[PDB]
Amino acid sequence: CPLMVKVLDAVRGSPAINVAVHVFRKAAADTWEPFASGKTSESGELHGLTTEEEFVEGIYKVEIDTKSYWKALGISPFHEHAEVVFTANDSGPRRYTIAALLSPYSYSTTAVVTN
Amino acid sequence: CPLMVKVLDAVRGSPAINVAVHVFRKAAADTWEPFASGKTSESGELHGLTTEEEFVEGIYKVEIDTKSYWKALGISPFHEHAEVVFTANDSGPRRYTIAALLSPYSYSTTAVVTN
Amino acid sequence: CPLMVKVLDAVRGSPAINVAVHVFRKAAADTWEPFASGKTSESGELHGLTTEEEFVEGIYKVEIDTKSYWKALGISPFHEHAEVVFTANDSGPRRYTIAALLSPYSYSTTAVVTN
Amino acid sequence: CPLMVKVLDAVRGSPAINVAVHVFRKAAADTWEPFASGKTSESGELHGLTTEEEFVEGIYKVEIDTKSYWKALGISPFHEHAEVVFTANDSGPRRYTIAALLSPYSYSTTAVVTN
Ligand SMILES: O=C(O)c1cc(-c2ccc(F)cc2F)ccc1O
Ligand SMILES: O=C(O)c1cc(-c2ccc(F)cc2F)ccc1O
Repeated sequence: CPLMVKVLDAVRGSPAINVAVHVFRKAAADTWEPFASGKTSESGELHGLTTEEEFVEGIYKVEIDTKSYWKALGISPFHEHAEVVFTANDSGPRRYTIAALLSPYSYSTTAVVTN
Repeated sequence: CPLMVKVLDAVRGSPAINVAVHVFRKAAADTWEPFASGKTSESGELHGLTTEEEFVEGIYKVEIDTKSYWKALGISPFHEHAEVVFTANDSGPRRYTIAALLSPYSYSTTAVVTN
Repeated sequence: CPLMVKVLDAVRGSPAINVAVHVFRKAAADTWEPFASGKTSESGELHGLTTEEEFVEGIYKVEIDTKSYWKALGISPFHEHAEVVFTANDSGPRRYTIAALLSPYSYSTTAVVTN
Repeated sequence: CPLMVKVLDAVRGSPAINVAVHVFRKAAADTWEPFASGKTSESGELHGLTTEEEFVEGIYKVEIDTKSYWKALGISPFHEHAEVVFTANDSGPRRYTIAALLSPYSYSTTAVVTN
């Protein structure tokens, strides 16, 4: 699993469950093409987005649908979504964990990249 | 000044100086139109992006050019840039400060909205 | 003002107002002696804690009374307080800003050190 | 495993390996008694600190030795350590993950609490 997304809720101290995630890959025409999508599990994790074969070098955008998450909890948050844009696999295949920690008016994102 | 941007460097414990910032407004055609831009000052702040008259309700994107910042310091970063996407709402007089704290493999962003 | 404290609220997107802050200096007997204290202002800032003459090199602890802050808002928090422990060094003229961003189950702290 | 500690490095985008962690529990005499200690693994995680039987209700302090970690990497960081102080098990037994994300002049900590 070369690309995993993990989302946590800083208000409740819990995984952020059922968060929609959309991944895009930049195409030669300077356009974002849909690449993979899913929702976080009860553990706040989203596995199985892609395979080593399909996850080639490129610029990828991970959009985490934070506004939909907060609204379902009755909170009107500031951001529309969190976007994580990065070059992947430019030095060869790597495994990427994109983690996000969410509050209504703030979020943090970190990448853990392993060989 | 209804919209200000402040950027900090978590590696050096300093304002992030000379960081390029581009602001876009979402247009009816589902496209990002350039709205304002600048570079952060010696205090890490970018003032004067817009006016009360021009900063109407809508969806805005603030792109912070973090990759160039780390490259100028000789540090290998993860993200292409940091993107902050939000709706501006007329809920009474408001000032929006978009703050970002930068590390090579992580960033956090918060909105401070005051009257 | 060589030492300033700034506190933000990541749930409301606002300065954290009326937060008690206590500063201690490490004494030779491996004990924390009270040094300065106050409450954050309407801007979330606490100025005037010390002077250049009194703020000598040493180990300092800044305790931010986060639990009382969340309790006043009716939100159940995790931490008893946030603690920031650091050495102050005479590396030339310096001003220290200790910033903290608060959520019920998470906080971040950064030092901005400027000349 | 009712108490686990996870540490990440925001400069390298990696687990923070070999980070020393000391846990203390507040005793009736208003004193911190040593409770457990260990070092993070190659995955940045520290398991096996305590048992359900020994991890009773109380106020606990988790000290993460961040300064020693950064110095071994040739970085002089701002903080002496990160301290996480919290009441545990006051509503019955819970499982606690204390996560910390480290940069030289900044850190963030979050708790994930599950039943
Ligand atoms: O940038 C973030 O999203 C972030 C993430 C963590 C964190 C990382 C990994 C993990 F397993 C748990 C966490 F809380 C802790 C703090 C933080 O700011
Ligand atoms: O999410 C962020 O960008 C963030 C910002 C701050 C911060 C905000 C405002 C300020 F004047 C100083 C700061 F360190 C402190 C911590 C933090 O995580």
